Amino acid sequence: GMQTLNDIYLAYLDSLNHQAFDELGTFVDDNVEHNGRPFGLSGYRDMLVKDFADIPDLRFEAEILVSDATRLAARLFFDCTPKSIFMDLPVNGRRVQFCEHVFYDFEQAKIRRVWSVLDKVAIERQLG
Amino acid sequence: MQTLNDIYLAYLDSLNHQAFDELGTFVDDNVEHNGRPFGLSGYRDMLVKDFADIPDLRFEAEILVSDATRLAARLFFDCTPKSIFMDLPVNGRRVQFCEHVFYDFEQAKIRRVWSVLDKVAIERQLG
Repeated sequence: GMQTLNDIYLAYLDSLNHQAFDELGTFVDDNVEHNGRPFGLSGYRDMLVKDFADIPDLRFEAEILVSDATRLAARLFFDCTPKSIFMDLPVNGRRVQFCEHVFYDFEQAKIRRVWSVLDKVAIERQLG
Repeated sequence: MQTLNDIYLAYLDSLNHQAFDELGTFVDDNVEHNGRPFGLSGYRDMLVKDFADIPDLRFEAEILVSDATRLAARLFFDCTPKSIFMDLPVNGRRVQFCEHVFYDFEQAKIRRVWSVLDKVAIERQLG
């Protein structure tokens, strides 16, 4: 049936998994803000391009999705292999599992504001 | 009919008054927190330790998103851990950080919790 924020979001994650960033503006506002950085669609694209450069096998998968008319919260689970430094940790090609908890404010079916927290402690424990 | 949002704000209010005799009103007997199946008693012990470590701890939601069975909260903390906190030497410095937390509710009570705290924000403040 009729699409919901959940559908839009899972389509966004799909494009991310195929690294289809020419399509990014379908899902992300021109003036998107991420963790208070007002860096826009192109800053957001650069951020994702860098994430994949740093973690070639990165893949996005939501464990939990909660949403209403304007907002979506996702628990995303990662099982991946950062090449080098990641969150100032010398991961250095080891496979690690960690989650990200992220809130999205949508405006006109596109991500407008993002607040994200990654589980650095989970990574520390795996290296420690 | 009571929304998850109302129940959750009532829960945070009880926490802010350290009213942990009432905790079972809001938390299931078999509550699991970050994969630890430690029950209502384990959960109470966790909160009791949080307040012992951080006397000025106070719970306030900046964002709430909920449906029939789940609630996600962005909570903002401005507080003063007495000592070591997330293995950092905070040691009586006032720090600001958020927690992003998902709750599964069963019969009006918190049954499962997944929480991530912003360690990086604290690092930036000490660093």
